Amino acid sequence: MPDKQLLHIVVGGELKDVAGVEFRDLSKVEFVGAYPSYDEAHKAWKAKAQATVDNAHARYFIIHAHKLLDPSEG
Amino acid sequence: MPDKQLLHIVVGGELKDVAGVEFRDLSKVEFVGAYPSYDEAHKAWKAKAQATVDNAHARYFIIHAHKLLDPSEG
Repeated sequence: MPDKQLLHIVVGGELKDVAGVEFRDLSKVEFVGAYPSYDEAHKAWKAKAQATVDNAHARYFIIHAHKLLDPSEG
Repeated sequence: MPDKQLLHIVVGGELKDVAGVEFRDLSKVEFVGAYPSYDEAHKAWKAKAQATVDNAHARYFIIHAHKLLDPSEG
């Protein structure tokens, strides 16, 4: 009994540059989480970007969790 | 200095299968974090996997954050 829930999980945090994806601190990489659809995670990207005004350099985006980087087989 | 610090972040959580990437739950996807080198993040995968041998299908892998899924620029 399989059921396709696997989606593009949402990650972000504060950067060194304003537009650049160069993370200032990796403990300050705020992982937004993972929603029950990619459509829901897609909305979460801008839902965070709009929300976070107090945040200076925080550029929240998405990430591809379709395949994980295993050095075991991969 | 906008130096290329960006590396592969570390994430993990339970699956519904032994080898299958069907995340059992997405709020159970423990984001291990992100380590100050790729070699550290590569080590974090096994540092977790050997710490979590008690775990049924909780496998702690890596993801390449070199490009985030931006609906903004492309």
